Amino acid sequence: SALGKLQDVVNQNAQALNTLVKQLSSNFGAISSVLNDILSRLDKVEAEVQIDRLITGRLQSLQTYVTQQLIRAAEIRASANLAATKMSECVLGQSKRVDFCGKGYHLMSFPQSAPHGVVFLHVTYVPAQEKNFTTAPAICHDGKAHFPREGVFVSNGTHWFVTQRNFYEPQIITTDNTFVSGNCDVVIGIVNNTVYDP
Amino acid sequence: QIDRLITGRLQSLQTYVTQQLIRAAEIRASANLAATKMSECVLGQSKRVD
Amino acid sequence: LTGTGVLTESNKKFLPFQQFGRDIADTTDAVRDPQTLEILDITPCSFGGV
Amino acid sequence: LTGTGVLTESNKKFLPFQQFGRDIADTTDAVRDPQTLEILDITPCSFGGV
Amino acid sequence: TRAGCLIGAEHVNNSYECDIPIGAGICASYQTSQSIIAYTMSLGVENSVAYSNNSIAIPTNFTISVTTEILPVSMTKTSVDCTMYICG
Amino acid sequence: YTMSLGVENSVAYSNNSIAIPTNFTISVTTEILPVSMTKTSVDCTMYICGDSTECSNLLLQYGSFCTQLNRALTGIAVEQDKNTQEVFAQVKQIYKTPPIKDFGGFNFSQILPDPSKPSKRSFIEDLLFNKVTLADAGFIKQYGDCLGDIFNGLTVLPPLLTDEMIAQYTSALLAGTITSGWTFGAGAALQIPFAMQMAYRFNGIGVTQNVLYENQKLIANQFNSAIGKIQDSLSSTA
Amino acid sequence: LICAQKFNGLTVLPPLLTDEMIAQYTSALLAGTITSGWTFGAGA
Amino acid sequence: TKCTLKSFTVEKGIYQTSNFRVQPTESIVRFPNITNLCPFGEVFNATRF
Ligand SMILES: *[C@@H]1O[C@H](CO)[C@@H](O)[C@H](O)[C@H]1NC(C)=O
Ligand SMILES: *[C@@H]1O[C@H](CO)[C@@H](O)[C@H](O)[C@H]1NC(C)=O
Ligand SMILES: *[C@@H]1O[C@H](CO)[C@@H](O)[C@H](O)[C@H]1NC(C)=O
Ligand SMILES: *[C@@H]1O[C@H](CO)[C@@H](O)[C@H](O)[C@H]1NC(C)=O
Ligand SMILES: *[C@@H]1O[C@H](CO)[C@@H](O)[C@H](O)[C@H]1NC(C)=O
Ligand SMILES: *[C@@H]1O[C@H](CO)[C@@H](O)[C@H](O)[C@H]1NC(C)=O
Repeated sequence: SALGKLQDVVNQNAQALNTLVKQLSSNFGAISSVLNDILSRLDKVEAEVQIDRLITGRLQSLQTYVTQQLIRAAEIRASANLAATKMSECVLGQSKRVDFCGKGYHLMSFPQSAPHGVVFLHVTYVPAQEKNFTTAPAICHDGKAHFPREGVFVSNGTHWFVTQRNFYEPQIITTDNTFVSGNCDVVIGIVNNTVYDP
Repeated sequence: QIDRLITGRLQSLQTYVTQQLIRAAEIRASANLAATKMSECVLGQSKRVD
Repeated sequence: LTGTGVLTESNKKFLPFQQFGRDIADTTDAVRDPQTLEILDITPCSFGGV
Repeated sequence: LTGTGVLTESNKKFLPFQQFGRDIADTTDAVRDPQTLEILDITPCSFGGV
Repeated sequence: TRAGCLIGAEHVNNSYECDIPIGAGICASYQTSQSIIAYTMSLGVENSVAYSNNSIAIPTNFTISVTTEILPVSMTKTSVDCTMYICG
Repeated sequence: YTMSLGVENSVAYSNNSIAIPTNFTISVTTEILPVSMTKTSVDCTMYICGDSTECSNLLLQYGSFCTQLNRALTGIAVEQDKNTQEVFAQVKQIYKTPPIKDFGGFNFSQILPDPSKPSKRSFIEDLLFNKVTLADAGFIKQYGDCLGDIFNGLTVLPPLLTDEMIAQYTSALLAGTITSGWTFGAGAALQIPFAMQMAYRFNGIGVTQNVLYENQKLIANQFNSAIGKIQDSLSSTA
Repeated sequence: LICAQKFNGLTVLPPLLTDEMIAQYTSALLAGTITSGWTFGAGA
Repeated sequence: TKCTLKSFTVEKGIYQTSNFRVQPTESIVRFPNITNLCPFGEVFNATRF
């Protein structure tokens, strides 16, 4: 029932149509709802006062009718300028906007045409098959403190590897993946082992 | 005597629902703003300036 | 009951002994003629905005 | 001064003189008994919907 | 209940996702013995997060996920003749 | 007076000279944004008339205008709930705080929820709910409660999601951000101690990671001072 | 329904863009999504 | 629910249908403790006006 958003486009249309056809069946204190039955019976003088009550109920009803479309179609274009921001960014490019382009790491997006609407297809990434690991903030090797140029200092317990933040792909810690800065004095949680030179 | 009080009271209802729906629109727009601001300020680190 | 409009044959299932047939808006979309008792679709003419 | 209400008791003391007090809306909220001279407070029952 | 008395719906204690909103955290659903049951909702699944100050968790696989999203575009363009609506 | 427009600062641009900061300041600031109003309903024919039937007989000559106004206020009342749902049902699970509360010296206790009070708000949320009140008019002194003004069909609906529910929601928000970082928002929660998470947020603003390890005590005291000043500002009459 | 709502002066306006024209667009959006990727969005 | 929807089929959910309630049970009329008549009728009838 995910088209019930778009069904209420049709429903809040067709309720207000079926409202205002029934307000012609209202009479507003006159003798008749329908127009010409007043005109077939009474002389303008005294047909004037019945149609005085009739059009003032009728003008009240029609200005009321437009006013709910004015609040709705403003909300529709607010949703549309929201939607055009997706087709500028989520569909057309690959954005970094967290859950503007759907839940997960956004890859690309696809439009599908509905009546009065576009179905968006946010193709996202969700990672899986997780595993606990022991991390270090820094490793100093010769007293000088090394930090990763990218990714995270990870351990299986046997070995201190490095993989990226998003994904387990373990690498032997080289000079080429890790930048040295300072000496290992201010760092809490320092790990004393080797740094490989190629 | 009745109908003038009727039309004033019902006209107070249409006046009340027009100011209530435009309050619904602006606090709806602030709620959309709040949802986006929490979803990207809170649930990530936005790079967007101020 | 006066007005304007075109007359076509209804040729449809009709309630047997009143002349009028009505829509949602309670106007005569179908009338039966008093002389020969045959059901005539009184609809208004071709109109519109321009 | 007629209507439908639930007539409760009254314990918080105005001044001496006139018959009725009335609310912000101008309807009466608390009304004088013309013989015994105490005040019954008018509350309704069952306003609202299902 | 805090929103007034409900009748005809079975008060249960167990917490579920909110099918039908009532008010004050109470929600309603149709249990299959078929009955309308009334419940304080579940807010979500409780996850006790095992923090370590020296250890993490890392995923080793994935699920790529197409999600569907629906936004409207246009209102249906209706108009009247104004006096013809008033008086034909 | 004519308004003073701002402080003038003609900044000395030069074509080979440049300014680079040698220190910083960690600052927290406060935004306040509304969500959704009082859920309110009004009966037509108790408000317009006290129990008169010929009121309804004259009203049905106008018809059923106020019934579509009941459609309008129930549309208001359902957008209250979906605005509340779209600002707080943005997570799937409920994340639970650990009792061991080592954060690298970052004393979170002003914005942690309080189990001592039965209201499980934070301390600044308790001050905040004590600040904004319903002490404005005599209308809401008993339309804050259930006894009710008399007002003739005008009713206040309580919301579906109450304050301890959304307090439990924002506690789950603060717990999931405080333990998983941002990584719970795409899927499963992946826990991380604070130094790498904040240091990649320094990489998220585009400086390195080592300066956190150099200045972590300074940003701990800067954080605790920064959460001191905002609860003093809430303690002020700002 | 539509002739009853016609005959009270109310009209329903047709769009300039038909649904085929829309489906001409959304195909052509998705065609450059596959072949050009994103590069057509910022230029040629 | 069928009449307030104006539909023979009623869908799943919450529907504020009846807006009614309020009920007369008894009738108190309190007039004051007055038993005397007064000259409201005998200022019409006779001579000297
Ligand atoms: C982590 O916690 C344990 C237990 O308190 C402590 O001994 C250890 O030094 C901590 N490590 C870091 C890096 O804070
Ligand atoms: C008069 O009405 C009857 C009833 O339909 C019809 O049979 C008859 O032909 C009519 N006569 C004339 C002269 O129209
Ligand atoms: C009669 O009415 C007067 C004024 O309304 C009041 O003061 C008096 O107490 C009443 N007497 C009795 C017996 O109720
Ligand atoms: C619901 O709760 C009450 C009190 O907590 C308890 O007595 C009752 O047995 C519970 N019923 C069920 C079905 O869990
Ligand atoms: C800056 O301007 C002076 C004056 O023309 C010029 O000699 C110098 O080369 C300029 N330096 C740079 C870096 O453009
Ligand atoms: C009216 O009639 C009554 C009795 O019939 C009498 O007592 C009274 O004096 C009359 N009114 C005048 C003004 O004479």
